[PDB]
Amino acid sequence: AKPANKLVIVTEKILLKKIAKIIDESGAKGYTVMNTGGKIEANIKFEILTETREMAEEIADRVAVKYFNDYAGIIYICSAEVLYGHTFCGPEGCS
Amino acid sequence: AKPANKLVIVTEKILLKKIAKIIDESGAKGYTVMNTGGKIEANIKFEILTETREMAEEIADRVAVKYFNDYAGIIYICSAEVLYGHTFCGPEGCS
Amino acid sequence: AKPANKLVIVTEKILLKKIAKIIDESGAKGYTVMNTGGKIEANIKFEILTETREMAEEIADRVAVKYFNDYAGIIYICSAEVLYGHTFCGPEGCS
Repeated sequence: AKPANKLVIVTEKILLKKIAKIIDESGAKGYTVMNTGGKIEANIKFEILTETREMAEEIADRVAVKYFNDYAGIIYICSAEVLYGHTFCGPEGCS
Repeated sequence: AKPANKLVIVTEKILLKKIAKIIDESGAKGYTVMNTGGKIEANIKFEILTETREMAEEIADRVAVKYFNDYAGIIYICSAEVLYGHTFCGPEGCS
Repeated sequence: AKPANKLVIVTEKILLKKIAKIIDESGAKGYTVMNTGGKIEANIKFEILTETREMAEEIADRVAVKYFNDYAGIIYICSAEVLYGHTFCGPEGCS
């Protein structure tokens, strides 16, 4: 039972590569992405689990500052506990 | 860090327009929708962030009463904090 | 307002049937599944609401032990309250 912060980013489809690049540079182990609708126009949704709150805010602050003046989008955070995940918890395990 | 209520509605694909219409009339700023499976048959999932609990229940109570006697579906709620989002937090920001 | 445990499983696409079969045998009422990306390669995401914590861990422990030595994936849990859902709450309702 390793606690975690689930960061969610919903925004326009064009930024996929731009946001994916930012997530990799933050220190996050991995992420999930999926095609969605919004209002209905096609857009994307990122889901990133992070060990610390600070890392989650670091990802949100950069994406918002860089693109949210021009492009539409929303970013929010949820509490979670990771039970299994080699990259997130390590070979040691989530215990 | 503006607190929010994440309302989730999973139900049959036919109701997309019917449920989308209800969400707009509730006072919710926007929503996300996506194609999913369930048991596997194709169905839809709505995700709505709301400022108050009452608004979330207002959306759930109407959709359930109107369609859940006939159609299959589930509605649940999650705690969240919106970090960035112009429509949800306003030009003032989520602070 | 019936409390629930939202179990989420993200893993490789091949295991869809293998994991779907396990979820059915656990005692979970139903589930949601959807095509997603991850890092970008195509993969799947399961979402299972469960009445007890023990049932959620039972599903996670079996899937992890059986496939997570070979295949990549992450499993985490979120708090939630089910407002409407005939299969989850019964004909009595979520109250």
